Amino acid sequence: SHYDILQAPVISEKAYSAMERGVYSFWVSPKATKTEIKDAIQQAFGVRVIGISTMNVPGKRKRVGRFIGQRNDRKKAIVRLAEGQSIEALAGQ
Amino acid sequence: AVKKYKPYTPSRRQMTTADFSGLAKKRPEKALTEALPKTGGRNNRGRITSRFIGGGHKRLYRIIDFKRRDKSGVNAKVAAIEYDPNRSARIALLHYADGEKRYILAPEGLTVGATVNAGPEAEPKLGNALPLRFVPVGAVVHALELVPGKGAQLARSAGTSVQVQGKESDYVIVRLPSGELRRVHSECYATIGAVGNAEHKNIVLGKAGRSRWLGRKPHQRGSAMNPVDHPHGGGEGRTGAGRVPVTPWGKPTKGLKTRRKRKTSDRFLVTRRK
Amino acid sequence: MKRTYQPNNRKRAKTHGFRARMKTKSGRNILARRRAKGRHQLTVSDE
RNA sequence: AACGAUAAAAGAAGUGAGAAUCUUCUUCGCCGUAAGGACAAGGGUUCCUGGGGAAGGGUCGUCCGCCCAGGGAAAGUCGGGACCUAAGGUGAGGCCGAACGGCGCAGCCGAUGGACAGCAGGUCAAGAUUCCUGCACCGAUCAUGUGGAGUGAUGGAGGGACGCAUUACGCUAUCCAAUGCCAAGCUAUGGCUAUGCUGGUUGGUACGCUCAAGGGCGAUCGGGUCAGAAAAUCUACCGGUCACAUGCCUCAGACGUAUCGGGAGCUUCCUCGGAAGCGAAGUUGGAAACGCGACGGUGCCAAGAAAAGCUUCUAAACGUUGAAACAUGAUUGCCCGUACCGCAAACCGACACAGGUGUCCGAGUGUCAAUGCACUAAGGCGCGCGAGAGAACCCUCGUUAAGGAACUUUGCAAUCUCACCCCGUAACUUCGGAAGAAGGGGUCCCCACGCUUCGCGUGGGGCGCAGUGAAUAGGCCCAGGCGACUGUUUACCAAAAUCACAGCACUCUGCCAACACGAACAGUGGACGUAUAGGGUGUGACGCCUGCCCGGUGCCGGAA
RNA sequence: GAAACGAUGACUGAAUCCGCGCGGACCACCGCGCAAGGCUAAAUACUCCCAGUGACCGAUAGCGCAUAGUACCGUGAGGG
Ligand SMILES: [Mg+2]
Ligand SMILES: [Mg+2]
Ligand SMILES: [Mg+2]
Ligand SMILES: [Mg+2]
Ligand SMILES: [Mg+2]
Ligand SMILES: [Mg+2]
Ligand SMILES: [Mg+2]
Ligand SMILES: [Mg+2]
Ligand SMILES: [Mg+2]
Ligand SMILES: [Mg+2]
Ligand SMILES: [Mg+2]
Ligand SMILES: [Mg+2]
Ligand SMILES: [Mg+2]
Ligand SMILES: [Mg+2]
Ligand SMILES: [Mg+2]
Ligand SMILES: [Mg+2]
Ligand SMILES: [Mg+2]
Ligand SMILES: [Mg+2]
Ligand SMILES: [Mg+2]
Ligand SMILES: [Mg+2]
Ligand SMILES: [Mg+2]
Ligand SMILES: [Mg+2]
Ligand SMILES: [Mg+2]
Ligand SMILES: [Mg+2]
Ligand SMILES: [Mg+2]
Ligand SMILES: [Mg+2]
Ligand SMILES: [Mg+2]
Ligand SMILES: [Mg+2]
Ligand SMILES: [Mg+2]
Ligand SMILES: [Mg+2]
Ligand SMILES: [Mg+2]
Ligand SMILES: [Mg+2]
Ligand SMILES: [Mg+2]
Ligand SMILES: [Mg+2]
Ligand SMILES: [Mg+2]
Ligand SMILES: [Mg+2]
Ligand SMILES: [Mg+2]
Ligand SMILES: [Mg+2]
Ligand SMILES: [Mg+2]
Ligand SMILES: [Mg+2]
Ligand SMILES: [Mg+2]
Ligand SMILES: [Mg+2]
Ligand SMILES: [Mg+2]
Ligand SMILES: [Mg+2]
Ligand SMILES: [Mg+2]
Ligand SMILES: [Mg+2]
Ligand SMILES: [Mg+2]
Ligand SMILES: [Mg+2]
Ligand SMILES: [Mg+2]
Ligand SMILES: [Mg+2]
Ligand SMILES: [Mg+2]
Repeated sequence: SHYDILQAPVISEKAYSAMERGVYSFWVSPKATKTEIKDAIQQAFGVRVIGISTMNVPGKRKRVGRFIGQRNDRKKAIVRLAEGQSIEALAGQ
Repeated sequence: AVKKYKPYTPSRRQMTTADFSGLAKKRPEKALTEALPKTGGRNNRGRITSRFIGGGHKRLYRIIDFKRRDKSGVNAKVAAIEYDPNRSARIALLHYADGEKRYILAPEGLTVGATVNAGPEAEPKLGNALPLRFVPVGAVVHALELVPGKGAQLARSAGTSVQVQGKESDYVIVRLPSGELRRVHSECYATIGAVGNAEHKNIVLGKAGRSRWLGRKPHQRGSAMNPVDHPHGGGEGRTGAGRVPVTPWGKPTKGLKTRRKRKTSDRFLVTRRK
Repeated sequence: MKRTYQPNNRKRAKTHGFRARMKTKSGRNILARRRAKGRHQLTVSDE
């Protein structure tokens, strides 16, 4: 359902700085429509979104011993809200 | 009659070009230009069939009607005489009081601004479209069809004439540009006059190029080829056949008749072409 | 000098592709024959 | 043997277990229509950060395009799709065929093309017409008002809609000049003490009676059924009518004003050197596009896509107290593509390979011009062995007494010639040419004078061996053979006298044409062509011409 | 072949009970047979898979693999 769509938050110098300007960044399910993501974030956080952007991200191909393989392809979503609305569980961070 | 050229490049002496000064400078009708792609002489299985075709200027088709029975009775006027690339003949535009615009082959002499009338009741003057029987004997005519309403299949290239030898059964005895005598149903339409351009036979190509501009790839002498390639191939020099002159496929050329021996049309040919 | 193999994604897919191979009995016959050999690479679209 | 182009290196300093190879500094050298910059195709994390050093690197590595980890890629407006059609591929029905199958109208797929709303800036260690700032735009849905009767399709018409060469007028990008403007500081080594030197010198938006070349232009009435299946204020005919010079319309760009940026640098703090803050000027003169005004002008023959969106008209329809249309406001904004290499060490070449790879951009000085040549800016690089030696011999070059083809199969090779201006120029000819034939002169600096300027002419003067002072840069002729000519060919030993060629001839072919590909009474090429056309064969510009033999053979014709 | 018999592509085409078809040209006789209408398990074949066995192999042998149709080569089929 809703909660299924949001795999994880993005953790990195970039993303923190973004939330410090009130802009948050989530690892999403690769098939997700932007509207689906928008709605999902709203329900999960009771926050009105004014802007989204997304990006499909090919997973790094790495090797373990003789075994060459690919990590899961992902999708990154960046959202910016109105009203300087924040999200607590990820703001203190 | 023809344009000539001073010899300022070697292949510019012999060269000549047609006289266009009598062609009303017009783009063809938007409602009458069709798209004509080329073919290498390749057919829907992709193989060369017609041999030595390719290149040449891009061409649009200009729809013509030959069977004028659509507009029989009513008459039009000559709007212009334009250039058509895919025909030896110049063509001309028709404006009917009816309101429709049409394209018909443009006969020798027929000037812009003239009016012309199709349908059984029409004078023996240049351009009218008459059934054959209504045509006075010995007349000079072209655009003859072989079946009433099927459309003009005879006398179409520049400067060609059909001269009605005269009536007979249901049919009319007809003289073909080849010198052949044929029987044609008198119900078949026709259009009064010689075909036009006519000086077309005299133009000189001049430079290899010209062939290419007319989409004609160079034509290969068998004698140059190899045994593997063609009957006349091989030998240790310039060689003279070494057998009867023969096509790529082996059937004799030079003299061998080819028209199918048993055929329906035969009892409509009164004299062989000669 | 210019060499034989000159990469083209659309070429390769349209030529050695799965849809391509399935479009004909002989290509179907490749597919089956390959499956049988236990190839990881059934077909070019597997790359 | 070799360490993969002879573009080149030197010192200091740092680091480190270890340094000719890594980092920094100072120089030196090499590319600069490129060896710089930006796309596409392809590749696939190679990008950034931090670490590593077995192997990969033709040495060495502390380094790397290698190994490990973590980060990094953001779109209503760019490209693709939710739009369009081309070749082509498909294709219910339908046409053929032992089978699998081959065709095939409409429809459909199909970009390399049509269509289509966003610009200026800023900044991560790594993204940017995507994010942030600043101000626009587009469709869609709704609300409030202007509503106050039409809306107009799956069919019609208009339109989209197209070539090559050349060229007039105006402008921009952009580059040059200067005792224009602005900012900084200095006096070198004999002089300069600024009139020297260095650097910078306007991008978007809005408005404006300012300027403005160029470019686009019929209106309406009526008639004709028969044309557009039908309809029809639409279209096409026919007829009538409307003050030719033009005005009607547009405004590339310019100027102005305002405003948003940017801007040489200045400052401050500081952590193998970055962070923020601040901000001057905006001139005059000149050059100038393949870009824009533009769907311009002229000339030519080989005669130069389609469909949708768009505009217009009815059919049907539901309406006609809510029909289009407008204005403001709100709302909304899908999918995939964006990192990096991308003339190359990241693509194709088994390699970090002297090869190959499509498009755009591609500054200055000098030079008749230039994308040529030399040097150079920005930018990029010194090509991942090094050091000494200074023999034979080998390669690539410089010069060479006297002679000058005596060499040799052959002047093979190498030299001579070399640009621009003026003078001058043969046989021969198809009167175009041969022709840059041949040959001779000139070329630099100063000064005055004249003229149409960047310049040139004239005169006089000056210096050297020499003045296209270096680089780019024809040796010529006489006479044959072959082919007329431009062209074409054996990827990787032959470029020619081969092929093709315009011209010529023979012949076949009357159109379901001959001819050709075919499982085939399918379909297709020929050709949406029609004997001034089409196939096949030979000859090969042009000129003068093209003889004798029909027994054999082959073709056409004959018939007891 | 003296070529019966079945089998169809083309043309043509009879009797139904004293009738019809065969018996290796063809005739008589003597024998065997009821075409042109349909289904039918069982014994037989094979071995991807499963189990047992072996004067079969034990790491160049045995399957190509002590596992992999992988690495690698090729545009591809395919090889490996
Ligand atoms: Mg995206
Ligand atoms: Mg890795
Ligand atoms: Mg010929
Ligand atoms: Mg030969
Ligand atoms: Mg033969
Ligand atoms: Mg021969
Ligand atoms: Mg050595
Ligand atoms: Mg090297
Ligand atoms: Mg060296
Ligand atoms: Mg130390
Ligand atoms: Mg080095
Ligand atoms: Mg230092
Ligand atoms: Mg480059
Ligand atoms: Mg990618
Ligand atoms: Mg090493
Ligand atoms: Mg260390
Ligand atoms: Mg790196
Ligand atoms: Mg935006
Ligand atoms: Mg098909
Ligand atoms: Mg495209
Ligand atoms: Mg656009
Ligand atoms: Mg688009
Ligand atoms: Mg101009
Ligand atoms: Mg300018
Ligand atoms: Mg000065
Ligand atoms: Mg001094
Ligand atoms: Mg369509
Ligand atoms: Mg990029
Ligand atoms: Mg190689
Ligand atoms: Mg190297
Ligand atoms: Mg290379
Ligand atoms: Mg330039
Ligand atoms: Mg230059
Ligand atoms: Mg150069
Ligand atoms: Mg530099
Ligand atoms: Mg580089
Ligand atoms: Mg000498
Ligand atoms: Mg000498
Ligand atoms: Mg001699
Ligand atoms: Mg030589
Ligand atoms: Mg002369
Ligand atoms: Mg000379
Ligand atoms: Mg002297
Ligand atoms: Mg001199
Ligand atoms: Mg030279
Ligand atoms: Mg030649
Ligand atoms: Mg040549
Ligand atoms: Mg060769
Ligand atoms: Mg050669
Ligand atoms: Mg029988
Ligand atoms: Mg062992």
